[PDB]
Formats: sequence, structure tokens, C-alpha cells
Amino acid sequence: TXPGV
Amino acid sequence: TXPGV
DNA sequence: GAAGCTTC
DNA sequence: GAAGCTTC
Repeated sequence: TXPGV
Repeated sequence: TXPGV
């Protein structure tokens, strides 16, 4: 994902 | 990333 | 270098 | 299952 989430 | 980008 | 989820 | 970048 993101980086992060 | 995303999904997608 | 661990650290990943959901496109399509 | 190919398909990934940038945190920290």
C-alpha cells in the first residue's frame, strides 16, 4: 500500500 | 501502491 | 532491508 | 497470479 498502509 | 499506482 | 493487498 | 515503491 502507502508507503505506509 | 494502490491497488493500482 | 523490512513492510504491507488488492485488483485486474 | 502478475503488478507495482517508498518509508521508516
